[PDB]
Amino acid sequence: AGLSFDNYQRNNFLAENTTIVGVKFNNGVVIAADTRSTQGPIVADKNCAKLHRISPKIWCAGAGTAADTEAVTQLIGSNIELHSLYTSREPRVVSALQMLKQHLFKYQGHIGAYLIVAGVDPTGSHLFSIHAHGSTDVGYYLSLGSGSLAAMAVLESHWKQDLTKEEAIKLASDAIQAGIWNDLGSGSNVDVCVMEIGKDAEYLRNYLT
Amino acid sequence: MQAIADSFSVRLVKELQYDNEQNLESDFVTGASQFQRLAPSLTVPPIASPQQFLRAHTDDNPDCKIKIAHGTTTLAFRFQGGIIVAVDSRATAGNWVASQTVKKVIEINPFLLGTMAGGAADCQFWETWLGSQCRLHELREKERISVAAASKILSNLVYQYKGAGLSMGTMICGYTRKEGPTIYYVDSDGTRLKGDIFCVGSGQTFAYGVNYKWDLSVEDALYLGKRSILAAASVNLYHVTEDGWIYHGN
Amino acid sequence: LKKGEVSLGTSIMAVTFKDGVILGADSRTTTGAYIANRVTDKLTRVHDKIWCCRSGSAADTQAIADIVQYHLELYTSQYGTPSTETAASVFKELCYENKDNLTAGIIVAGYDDKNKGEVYTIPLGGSVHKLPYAIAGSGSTFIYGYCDKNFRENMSKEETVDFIKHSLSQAIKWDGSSGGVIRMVVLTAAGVERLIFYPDEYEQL
Amino acid sequence: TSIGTGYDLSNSVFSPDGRNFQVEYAVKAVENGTTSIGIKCNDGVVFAVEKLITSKLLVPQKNVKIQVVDRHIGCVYSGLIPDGRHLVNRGREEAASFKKLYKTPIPIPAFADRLGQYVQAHTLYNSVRPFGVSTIFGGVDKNGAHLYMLEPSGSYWGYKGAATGKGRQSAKAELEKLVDHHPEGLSAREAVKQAAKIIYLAHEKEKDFELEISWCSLSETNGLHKFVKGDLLQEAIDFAQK
Amino acid sequence: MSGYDRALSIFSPDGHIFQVEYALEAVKRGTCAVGVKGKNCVVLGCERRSTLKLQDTRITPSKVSKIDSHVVLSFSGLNADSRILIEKARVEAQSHRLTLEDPVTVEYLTRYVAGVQQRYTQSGGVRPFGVSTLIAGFDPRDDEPKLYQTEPSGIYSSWSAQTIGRNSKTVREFLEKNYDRKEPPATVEECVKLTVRSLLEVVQTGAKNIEITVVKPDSDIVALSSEEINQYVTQIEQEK
Amino acid sequence: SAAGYDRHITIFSPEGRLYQVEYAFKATNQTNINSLAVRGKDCTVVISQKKVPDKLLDPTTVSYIFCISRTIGMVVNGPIPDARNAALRAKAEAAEFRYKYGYDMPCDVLAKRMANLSQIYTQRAYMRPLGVILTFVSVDEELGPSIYKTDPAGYYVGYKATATGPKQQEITTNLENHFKKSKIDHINEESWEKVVEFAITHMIDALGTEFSKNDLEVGVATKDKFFTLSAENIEERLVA
Amino acid sequence: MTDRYSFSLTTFSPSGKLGQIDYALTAVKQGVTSLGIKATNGVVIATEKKSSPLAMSETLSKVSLLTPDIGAVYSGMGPDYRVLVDKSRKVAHTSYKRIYGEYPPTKLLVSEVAKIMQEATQSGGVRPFGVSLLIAGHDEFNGFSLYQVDPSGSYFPWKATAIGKGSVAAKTFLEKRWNDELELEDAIHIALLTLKESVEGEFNGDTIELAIIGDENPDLLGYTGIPTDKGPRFRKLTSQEINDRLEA
Amino acid sequence: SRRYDSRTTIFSPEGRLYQVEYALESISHAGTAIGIMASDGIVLAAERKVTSTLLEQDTTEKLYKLNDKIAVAVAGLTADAEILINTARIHAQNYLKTYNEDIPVEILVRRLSDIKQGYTQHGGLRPFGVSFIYAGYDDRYGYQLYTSNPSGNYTGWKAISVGANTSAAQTLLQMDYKDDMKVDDAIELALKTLSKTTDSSALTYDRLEFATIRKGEVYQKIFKPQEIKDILVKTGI
Amino acid sequence: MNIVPQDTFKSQVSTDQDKSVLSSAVPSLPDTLRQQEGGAVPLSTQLNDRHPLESTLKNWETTQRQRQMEQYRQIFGIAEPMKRTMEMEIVNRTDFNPLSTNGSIHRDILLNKECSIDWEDVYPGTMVGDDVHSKIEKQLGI
Repeated sequence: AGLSFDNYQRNNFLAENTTIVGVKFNNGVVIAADTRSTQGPIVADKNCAKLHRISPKIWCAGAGTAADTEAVTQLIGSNIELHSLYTSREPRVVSALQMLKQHLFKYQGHIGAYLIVAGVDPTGSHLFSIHAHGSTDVGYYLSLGSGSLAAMAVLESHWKQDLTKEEAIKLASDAIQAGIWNDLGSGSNVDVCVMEIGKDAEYLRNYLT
Repeated sequence: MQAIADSFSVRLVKELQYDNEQNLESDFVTGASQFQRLAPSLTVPPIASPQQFLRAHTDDNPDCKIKIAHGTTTLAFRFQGGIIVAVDSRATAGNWVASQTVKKVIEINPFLLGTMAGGAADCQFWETWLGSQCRLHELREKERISVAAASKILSNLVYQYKGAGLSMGTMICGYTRKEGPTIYYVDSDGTRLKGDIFCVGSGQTFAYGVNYKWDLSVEDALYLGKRSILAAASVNLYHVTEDGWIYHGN
Repeated sequence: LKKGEVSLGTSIMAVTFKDGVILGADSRTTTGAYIANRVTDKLTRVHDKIWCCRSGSAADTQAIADIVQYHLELYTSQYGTPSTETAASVFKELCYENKDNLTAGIIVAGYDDKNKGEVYTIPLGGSVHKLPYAIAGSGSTFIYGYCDKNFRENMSKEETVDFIKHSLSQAIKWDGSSGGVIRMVVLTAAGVERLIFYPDEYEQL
Repeated sequence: TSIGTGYDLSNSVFSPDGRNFQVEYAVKAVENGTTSIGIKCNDGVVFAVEKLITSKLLVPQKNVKIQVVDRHIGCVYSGLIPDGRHLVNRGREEAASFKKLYKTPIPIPAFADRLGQYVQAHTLYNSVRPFGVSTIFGGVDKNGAHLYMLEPSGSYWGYKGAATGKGRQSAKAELEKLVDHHPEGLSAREAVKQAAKIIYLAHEKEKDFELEISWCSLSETNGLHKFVKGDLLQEAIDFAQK
Repeated sequence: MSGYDRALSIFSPDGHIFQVEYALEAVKRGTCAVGVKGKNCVVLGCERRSTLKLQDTRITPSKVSKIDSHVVLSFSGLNADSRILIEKARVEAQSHRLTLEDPVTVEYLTRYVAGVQQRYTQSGGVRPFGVSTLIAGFDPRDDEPKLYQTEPSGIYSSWSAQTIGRNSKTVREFLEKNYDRKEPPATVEECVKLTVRSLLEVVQTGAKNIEITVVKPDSDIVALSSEEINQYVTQIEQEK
Repeated sequence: SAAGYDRHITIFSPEGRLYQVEYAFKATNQTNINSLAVRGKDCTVVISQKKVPDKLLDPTTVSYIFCISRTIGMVVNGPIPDARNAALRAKAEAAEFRYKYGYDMPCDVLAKRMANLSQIYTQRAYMRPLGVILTFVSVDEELGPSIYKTDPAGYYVGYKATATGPKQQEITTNLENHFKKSKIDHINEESWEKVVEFAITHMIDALGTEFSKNDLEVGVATKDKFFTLSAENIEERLVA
Repeated sequence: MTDRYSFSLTTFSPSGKLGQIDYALTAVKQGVTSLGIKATNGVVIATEKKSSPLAMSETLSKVSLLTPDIGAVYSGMGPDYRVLVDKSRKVAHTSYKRIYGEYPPTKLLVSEVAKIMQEATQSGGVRPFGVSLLIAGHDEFNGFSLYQVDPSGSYFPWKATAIGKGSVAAKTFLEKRWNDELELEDAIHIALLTLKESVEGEFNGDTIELAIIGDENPDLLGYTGIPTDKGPRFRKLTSQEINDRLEA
Repeated sequence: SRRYDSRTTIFSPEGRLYQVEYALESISHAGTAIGIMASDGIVLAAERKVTSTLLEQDTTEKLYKLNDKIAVAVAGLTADAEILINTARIHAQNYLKTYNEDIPVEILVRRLSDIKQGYTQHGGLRPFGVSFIYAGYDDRYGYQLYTSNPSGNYTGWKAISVGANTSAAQTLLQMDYKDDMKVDDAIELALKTLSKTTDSSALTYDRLEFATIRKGEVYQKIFKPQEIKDILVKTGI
Repeated sequence: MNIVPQDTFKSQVSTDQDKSVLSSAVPSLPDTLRQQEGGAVPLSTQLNDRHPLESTLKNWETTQRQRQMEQYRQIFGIAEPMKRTMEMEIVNRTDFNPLSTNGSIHRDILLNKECSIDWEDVYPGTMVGDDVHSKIEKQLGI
């Protein structure tokens, strides 16, 4: 049961012979990403959706092993949906964080998924970073990927406590744009998702083209 | 239910590792069941690479090295009168004095003989175990076991441990009514080869000059085996017939 | 210890004083030379007046702290408020029994009506030591002398605050893995008090 | 009805009235045991046991009918001897585990709850039977003196004075009288004298009987469980006789 | 009975296990099977219930099953349990051939089947096989016929001629009157004729309800067709 | 009478009933004790009758009200051993929920969890149901004041107010009359002391008897903590 | 070693009937009535929320969403239904959602629930479940569907059906009131009429539970931005809507 | 008999197994199913136990496809039959995966019969209360018709019936069946046998399930209600 | 109080360690035909070249459960782990479905996994000896 270890020895014998940002604003959170998907130096896809939905108001974006990121996100989404049905309550970002942290710690870093998770729940707005080995951290603004340094520079340039929705969207878009221009891993478009307290989540595909 | 309570009722025994039945048996705490196993229990280091551990710690000052069997020439062949087994009986010398003659041929039972090569301890231990298995089989079936069955038992046994570190090469020789005379060669790699003439050890090419015919008399066969061993080079001779093995000495 | 794992290059202090205990730390988390988070909160609460700081692997220490908090909730459901010694014992058992697979070090600061403020240190390996004050982290090595020259028993709250502020300011000054703001928790019979000091304040000491 | 026909041949079965008859039969077994009493004084506990006179072949110092669970906990039981020994062993194990874990002697209520949970767990499945013993235990902790009585059903309570065995009714009447006549409280030595008197009254008997008295008092034994020595035991016996 | 017959692990006051007897009673309701060994062959005969008008006969399983190229097996009792026993016997034969390079002997296979049947009587949560078996053949590199009988309790025996199943007492009496151990049938034809005549004592319709199988040394197993059995029946009737 | 194997285990009777469950329900009234639970604007109050006729008992050790977590309190109707068993199970469940999901367990979720365990007991042959009725109260951070009840049948449901015991019908009728008069589902008070006094008065009116400070136990749940009042607090509340 | 097994709790009678299944059916027949009606553009599922007057009706719901397009109701023993609903919700994800990326069609989830219920009759440790389920759903390639599942694990599709205490009269009414051209609103009205004859006490929106499988509901999705993301088709009518339909 | 019929693993003093006999008796309460094998195909027919017009007749209670070559008719408990049908489908796919060939009919029948026999030898298990009529084609024997019952025994047939009216249906089939029959004649014979043996006044289309295994390769055809109506009109029923 | 599983390596080996597949001809040797592993798999090869995470994953849930039981023993007493283990044993013992591999609902309720999914749930998964009777023999120990 579970993930299989068959053909491990056989594979050994045969061998022997992206910019993601999250920004908090006064009434919610925003997550943004680029749309370039590459297989080595070759651009495989110029319009790839990297923003994934754990739950209707909890979204995430990942880096590392793409299959691991997708699989872990989907498994946690299924667990979150079942838990919400069981408790008859809106899912909380803290619960998804706990599930992700314990699942990643169980595999001792062998599941290569690094995540930014943003969400809104009845307790408020939340933004978290999740490492492959199981460590998690909280922050007001986060960056991830090969273009994370340029995006973080932009975020450190123009971030403040009193940010409106429009200012937060513009700041996230500018950070993704900087990662697009200055990093070979990014470059095509900007996808945004805005989660505001008391309202539905707004998914803007190709906000900047 | 009270057994569960005892399992959850309390440290010292856990540190002694005596909460496990195998540890108690190995140290003869609860009795002598350790000396009552038809299949012996072999200890391995509880690590990820037991094989590398053993190979590193065996290939390195005092007399505590694993004894290696003689690489002396051994010959076995079959004829109408049975089987002739000849072993060059030159004895190596060390810091010891032998009480009597050292036998390089294991007498599995009054009807089966084996030849030592590689690890002396492996050959002796596993051929004694094979003799026990053959005795149990003959008691159960009320008939003498065929040579093929015993050789296959030994081959399966050594194959189950293939790659662990065992080193042995043996010739099982026997004369039964159904099969006639029969010789098999079994080594630690799992190979099991039926044959007519076997020459093993240094000088096997010279001893492979066996003048061989299926009409040789007993005396002619003994002389031929002695001469082959001398050409390879005293000689120890065994003549295996349907009634058992007979030791001549020469 | 694990390849490509987040480490804790912090500066941790815990000082016992006349009215209780104070736990202080910096707020810097780094990946090699890059600062991954400059406003991280390192003061972990495992019970209402039992707090800790962590060193070593971040994931291992977080898992251990979560298990300890769960254990203390179970204990509280039975016998009420646990003592600092009990929490330190649980931390020590978790660290020692898993020392071959997890890299973890914990400084525990607690207050209770019986013992009136205690500090325990569990370095790598899993041994436990009770001390009037404790320092830990990569930046602690630079303040071993200063603390030894400036600690007194039964100091007042303000004197303890000043001592911790000065020591952590020096640790931040000399250690590249330490920086940001200084965060402190004061545990006494009156309650729990949180304090923060900014670089423009402690850099002029 | 005291006999529930059709609902008393297996443990963990409810009768139409909601009763568990195997536990009640274990209570009946308890009620035929030797009389044992416990009295809670101002700052301690006193246990008293009536015992039958046995053969001279028994070693006098190796036959004690009052068990010590921990240095601060005393215990007596009425019913099946092996069940009492098993329960006392479990209590000693629980006390040792608690003291090892939390560096303090276990409080009496926590010990009582652990014993009660263990006893109650034996009324849940048909593969076991309820304990045939009622246990009177007690001691001194940081909160003061505590005396508890535990029944085969797993139910336990704290008591000012407790009694069990064949002569439970007379002993309970004497304990109620003692409580009524001492609203202020009672001291350890007065408790010893009254326990001797109550045991003598309850026994009043085939040929002869002996009396065992133990006590734990903060002022007398520094919060430790100790047997009553020769002088005090003789004084209590003389007071009970006259 | 008397309350002593509700479990396999209960001894009767006179020292009986009644459930074994009841399994034998179940065996007694099956069709008759006969085994007779001659000087150089073994013949197994079986009674077959009359086939229905609309019943397909091409793929209907035979009463005599080949465990191995040298060992055959017939049964009496519950038909469904016999399939499990036969499958286990075939697996064991192949396993022994793999482990020791040598095919099983008849006695070894009989002992294995008896061991399986004995094992299925050692638990209160399992039901014994209501089957009695006849195992026939020749040992490898040998020419001595072997015939064995196995019972639900796990007991096996060696017989020169034996019958099991419904009305087996009459066939056993006929065999006892018409069989001599010191002078067995010296030919296959004589053994087959004796087996057919024994089966005709309880078979109503006749030739179409008789199955005959012949085993010789060197792995020679033949299932006689309906024409040969009919010829034997006609010859027996003419000589009668 | 169950009249069959249902005298011991939980299987269907010919009428389609589970007699062991009904007998556990009957066992829930052994202690002959009544309990009441009401909701305020921002508090929940539970009051349990205490009967200590024996003079040798220590009253301070007699209680059927338990603290499950920081915010959840529980009242049990039935024998005290099963009550303590259920209390320990509920404490473990609440702590495990907090460890697994990162936030405090709500009262209704805990009630559902205990009800699922009771369903296990009703369906398994070798497990008996506990003969107790559980009432969990809290001030949930999403739902405000909350009362939920679970029974041996595995049924659980929430209440505006509740009463349990031999005299529960009269208390329930009085509560229904008061709620019909007020036309609200909760008590319109701002302090939990006033709610406690109202619940005491309601219990006194329903039972038709006067209560002293030692005859009752009171537990109060606020948004911060659940706590049990002592004798002095109840005596102060009585004077009004 | 007599504890390694437990004899079957469900056995055949000499007449050839499994007694425990029949008794579970009897327990189902003693439960509150629940009905289902299948229309051309939706399915209606209705039940009576029989209860104490001090119990909050909204806390306990006898209609449960299994998937965004599949809902269910029951007649019989509530706790068994709750356990089965939790299991069905989990199975919809374990067997289908994590494999094909889609929610299962109605018939396959019904089959999974039926298998779970059947396994309770081949057991020496548990007795069979005492509930009967009505499962309504919609799927792309089969349209709208309504199924009934019995305690034995047998299930059958229905145009309209009812279970519980008043099943026979409700079935007669549905037989006399069903046509192949019925609309969803007409089905809701017929369901209300059928439930009117069964409820003995107060018949309002606080004693009736109604759910529908109809068109997609974008307002219940919780997010916007993906045109191809269909909203849920399961919808539980509120008490106010039931009152409005009853008044009209 | 009451002292020897409470458990499946106990023999009676006469050597009988009462639980197995009761499981066999339970089959008589099921709807009738008939299988007829002609020279060029196999016909399976069955009668539903429908009592109301609210049942979805168009959308599968008696006829199932084990695979493209093998189908079954069911008489008995539906849920046990579904368990066994899923098991048989998995076994057939396993054989195809292992040998890269379609599984022979007899092997699948024997596997299912062994499972049902094993369910009569463990005290914690009750027998499956189902009977199967297997209709299949393989390259070894051609067209094949089998039956299996709760006891685990299976039999081969040319024409066979299971269910409520087995005796009368078998009598009619014996009086009417011929070896050289064709598929259409087999269809007519099955329909007439069902009509004669029915306890209802008329044999309408909504109370029937029909299936045919034939050749153009080998094709399985599960008849729709309209085709059932057309064949009923053609026959004259 | 373990977190990562420990003591996972085998300390002793023998040719008869797997009691369920022992050869009838030579009871000291395993039956390779009924093993159905391909026929060329000596036991020694299973002692080397294993993925280091396999043992951690295979024993993770048992380790967490044992830690929970130890915590209950420390805080509540012996009775609580005794009762949990008794309930789990009773549930697991009376479940015998030879045609299914899915766990029971009651087991998931006891394990607090009513609304939890892991990869073991998503991915739950011959010529000789894969029938009902082998499972009967293994269950009954005959």
